[PDB]
Amino acid sequence: ANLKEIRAKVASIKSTQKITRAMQMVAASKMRRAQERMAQGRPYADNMRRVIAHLVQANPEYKHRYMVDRPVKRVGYIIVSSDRGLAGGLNINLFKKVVQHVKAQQEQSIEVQFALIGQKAVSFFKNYGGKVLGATTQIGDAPSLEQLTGSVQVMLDAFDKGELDRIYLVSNGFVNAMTQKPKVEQLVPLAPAEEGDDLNRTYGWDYIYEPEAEELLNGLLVRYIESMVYQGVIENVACEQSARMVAMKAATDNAGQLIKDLQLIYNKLRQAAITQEISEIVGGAAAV
Amino acid sequence: DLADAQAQVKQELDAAKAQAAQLIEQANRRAAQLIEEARTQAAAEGERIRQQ
Amino acid sequence: DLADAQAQVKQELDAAKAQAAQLIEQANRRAAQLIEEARTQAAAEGERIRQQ
Amino acid sequence: QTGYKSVDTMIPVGRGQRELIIGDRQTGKTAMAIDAIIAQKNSGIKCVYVAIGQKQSTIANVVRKLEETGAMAYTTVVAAAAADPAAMQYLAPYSGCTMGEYFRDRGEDALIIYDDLSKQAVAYRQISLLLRRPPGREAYPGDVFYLHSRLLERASRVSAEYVEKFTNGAVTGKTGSLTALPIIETQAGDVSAFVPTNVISITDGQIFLETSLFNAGIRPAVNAGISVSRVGGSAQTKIIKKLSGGIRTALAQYRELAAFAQFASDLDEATRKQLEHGQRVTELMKQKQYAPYSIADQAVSVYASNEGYMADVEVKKIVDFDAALIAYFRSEYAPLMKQIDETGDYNKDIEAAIKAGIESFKATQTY
Amino acid sequence: VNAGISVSRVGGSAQTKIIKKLSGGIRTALAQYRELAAFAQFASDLDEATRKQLEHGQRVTELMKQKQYAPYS
Amino acid sequence: VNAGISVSRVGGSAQTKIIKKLSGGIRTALAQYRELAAFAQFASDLDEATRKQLEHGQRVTELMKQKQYAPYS
Amino acid sequence: LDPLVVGQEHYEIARAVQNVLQRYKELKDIIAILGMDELAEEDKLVVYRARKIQRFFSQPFHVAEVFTGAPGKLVPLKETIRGFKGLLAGEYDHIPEQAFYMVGGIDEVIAKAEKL
Amino acid sequence: LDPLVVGQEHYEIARAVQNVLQRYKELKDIIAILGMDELAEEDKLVVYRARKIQRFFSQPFHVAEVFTGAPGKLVPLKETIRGFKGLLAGEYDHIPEQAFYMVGGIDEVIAKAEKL
Ligand SMILES: Nc1ncnc2c1ncn2[C@@H]1O[C@H](COP(=O)(O)OP(=O)(O)OP(=O)(O)O)[C@@H](O)[C@H]1O
Ligand SMILES: [Mg+2]
Repeated sequence: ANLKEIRAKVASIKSTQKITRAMQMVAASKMRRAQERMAQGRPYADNMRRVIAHLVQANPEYKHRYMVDRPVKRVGYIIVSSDRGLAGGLNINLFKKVVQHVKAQQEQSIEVQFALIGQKAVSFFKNYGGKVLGATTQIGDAPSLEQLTGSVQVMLDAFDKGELDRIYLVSNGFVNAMTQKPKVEQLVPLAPAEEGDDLNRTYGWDYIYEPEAEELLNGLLVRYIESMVYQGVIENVACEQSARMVAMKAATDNAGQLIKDLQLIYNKLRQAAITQEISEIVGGAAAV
Repeated sequence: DLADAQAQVKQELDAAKAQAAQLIEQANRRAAQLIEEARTQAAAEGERIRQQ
Repeated sequence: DLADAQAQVKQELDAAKAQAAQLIEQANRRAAQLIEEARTQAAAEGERIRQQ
Repeated sequence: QTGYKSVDTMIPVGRGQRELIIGDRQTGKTAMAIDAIIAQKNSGIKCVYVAIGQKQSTIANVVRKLEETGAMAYTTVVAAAAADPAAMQYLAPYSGCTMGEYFRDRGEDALIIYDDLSKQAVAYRQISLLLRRPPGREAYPGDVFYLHSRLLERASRVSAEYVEKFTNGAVTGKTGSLTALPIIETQAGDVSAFVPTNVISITDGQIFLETSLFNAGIRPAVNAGISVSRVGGSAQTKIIKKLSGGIRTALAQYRELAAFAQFASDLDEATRKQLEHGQRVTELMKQKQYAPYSIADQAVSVYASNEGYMADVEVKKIVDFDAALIAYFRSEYAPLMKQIDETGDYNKDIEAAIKAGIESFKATQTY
Repeated sequence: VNAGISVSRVGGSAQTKIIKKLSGGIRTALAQYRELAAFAQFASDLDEATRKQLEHGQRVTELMKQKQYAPYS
Repeated sequence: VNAGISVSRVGGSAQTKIIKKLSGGIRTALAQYRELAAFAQFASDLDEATRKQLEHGQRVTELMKQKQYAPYS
Repeated sequence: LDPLVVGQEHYEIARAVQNVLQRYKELKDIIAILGMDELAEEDKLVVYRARKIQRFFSQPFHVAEVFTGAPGKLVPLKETIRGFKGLLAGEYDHIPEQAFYMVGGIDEVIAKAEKL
Repeated sequence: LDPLVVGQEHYEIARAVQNVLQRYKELKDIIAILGMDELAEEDKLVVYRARKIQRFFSQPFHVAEVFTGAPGKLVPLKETIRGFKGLLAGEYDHIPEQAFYMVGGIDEVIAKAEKL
């Protein structure tokens, strides 16, 4: 029954099994790289949080529009995804979470608008419908902050007109080296970020503001939000790498099982062919 | 631009006309096969009478 | 241009109605042709049965 | 003409060729043979159908179906049923071939369909084994190849000189022919067995019918990847010969990359368009049973597919589109349809008329 | 020559002293190159250690090619 | 004991009424559980019905175990 | 099984069921090496519908109640056709697939789903 | 195909052509999935030269005399060696691939390319 075809198929499967092991090897290394890249963005955000907190606490005259909770009529979503598949069920779970959240927001009679990052999200929510405001594609592994200013700028501009009231960030969280969890967190209505700091330990000195404090506060807030978005994208990149590693290991195991099944089938067919050949030879010999 | 809107609204008239045309064609095409089988069975019963 | 608009609106509606007349008149005529053709087919088939 | 949009465009059959129909059980071989017999209503070529090793109820049903369509007025049925002795099942194809050859040697055309040559081979194996002749592979006698060869080699086309000599000057002008459609059945698509390997070597082509394609809805289940016809383009009318290139290349492209069919989301635009067109052309090849197409219908459908007039209709609705288009042409454009059917020409006038009809259909019909 | 499955049961005792001494590097280089030959296609995120092994293995593999009728003493 | 392929064509007529009416489609329960667990090895959703079936199939499987020369009643 | 004997509707339902089962049989190989999440949404929907169809062909016979215990059922043809038409139309996409197992007509499926 | 019997340039040209063709055949799945844009700067030249080589193997048959024009070519081996050495080296890399189709020596392909 053309046993050489089965032998070739088994060889090709065993070759693909080697192919996937190396892809797992590489995905682990990039997960390490993105994991240590997540750490380098911490001091910038820490310093900005400290400065903003001190400025807002020392000058409580006015409240900025990003720090006050106004009634909600429309919300927004910044959805980050990967550009290519073969990474577990990362995007599917994230999209299920955001869809459920949107359905929950629908009963409140508040409609939604989107800003998509990554090819998978673009396709999924172009087929889903909805009210898209911007799209971005081919982010890469180490995005430059310039590539991300478009979506956040569009969302913030829509917020400044009163069109939007909340803007949620939808991404994945890096729990450990093997597990990822979806997340839906608001960012524009800045939740007080440890504002209890520097009230008991605050000193009796203020800065010397070269511009008026209002403009300085606005400039600080915009950059702080952009940095939050960037370091939320980097963590999603790391989660994608971990998911791809896990998926490649699972594929290697499944190929290893396929080999063990095809070997049994091949052996059975080989014995059957030998028996048939011998039977025919003996019959032809006895008939002469 | 609302004149352009009336152009839109007439388009729907064409679509309705086309669907009505197809409905007529189908509902009266089916009668043809009705007639076909009626003549077949009439011939068949005549066949039993003539074979008797 | 406002005066031009209503004239174009009417010149679209009348053309739409003309399309309505033409295609709806074509459809049922085709249906009648199909009915006659099916009747001829049945006429051919029954006499074949009888000759057999 | 067989009447199938796939066979007549991709595996053509000429007069005098010997085309094999091979495939697993219950895939539509007998249906294809009977449709080929039915489609010959107006070509004026006599048919002969030989049934070997079939229960008499199936033979009676086939005869009744041929009588209902009026195709029995020019057909002869030779029946060697399953209860008949092995000698009759061994001799039936030859006695059918003689009745066929009567017409070949006198200027007229004939078409003979051997049903289940596998059962003739089985009957001859039973006869040979009981006579104590030595067996070969699979217990068949050594000379099964010579059994099938001297049967299939008689189907041919003879020149006017031969027929003039045979009739002593009565039929001077014309030339004879005889076409064969042997049918083989394979076990689990194993075409490396003895009898199918012998038969494939002799015939001028084959038409593979697949079970997996049959269940999936593609009926007939003709497999275009491995079906060939060595006569090729010379056995087609001018218009279908000119038009079949687009169908052939579309199926070739859709078949090269069928391994990625489920991954259309992750691909570039060119290959996605190739898939979009290949799926549509594959959907076009579906056809009902007992209803054959004249060459004009095939020409119109294939031309409408070639020039991208099907590119804007969803895949689930292509069959209805095609049927409505053919009916629309049958109604509006009878003279053009008869012009194409009668001759088969293909000029600028014909192409312009076809394109105008297709455009008017898309504009004003709404299938 | 498929070095993976080829075998000589006589082994070391069938070699001159110099070649017997020097064959170990060739054997281990072929082994290491054959173990991780899959990485040769990526050649992008290869760490420093495995890239050196690939570089040595490909070079040894290229070394073993030879023409006809030109034997080496 | 492979609950998938094992039957007793005599059926429930060969046991006392207690065991006859207690043991229902236990065998078919495990037969479906095997296939469900094999199909849902990688299921990331695990709706409550499948989760209940998989959490019951393991209970039933681990239930039927005993040692050499340990006859029950 | 041809339109001229059993009617158009029954023939179409049978062919659609066979097509769905065939496509699921073809997809069964990809979902083993790769995951279920590599497929498009239509293919996942087809997989779910095909599993439901496979379950729905099960039935308790009148003579098999000795082996299992559940009483037998006798399903008329109209109920089968109506159930499969709905199942192909997607009306029952919200019913878990365990409710299509060892039941009679389509009403028992809904009753069992509600009981769950 | 042995350098002793056919010389050294013949053998080297044949080996280079075979290597180019069997690398382009491997690039097929990558070209189909990604496209031609994301390949390296190397392996694009390979695609273009392999397509040109595949075209240049075409030949008009003298005995046909129909649809061809009775074009008996019977190119000397030296002409083919010169042509393929030039094509592999890259002197003809700027010519459209449609010129290399259905002609004989390189003079004819040059004339056809210049005419268009
Ligand atoms: N184009 C078609 N459309 C619908 N049904 C078809 C079509 N072609 C074939 N069939 C159906 O395929 C069914 C089974 O195939 P068929 O009747 O031709 O038997 P077969 O191929 O000769 O096999 P066997 O030799 O084992 O009897 C037939 O009942 C027929 O109605
Ligand atoms: Mg048959």
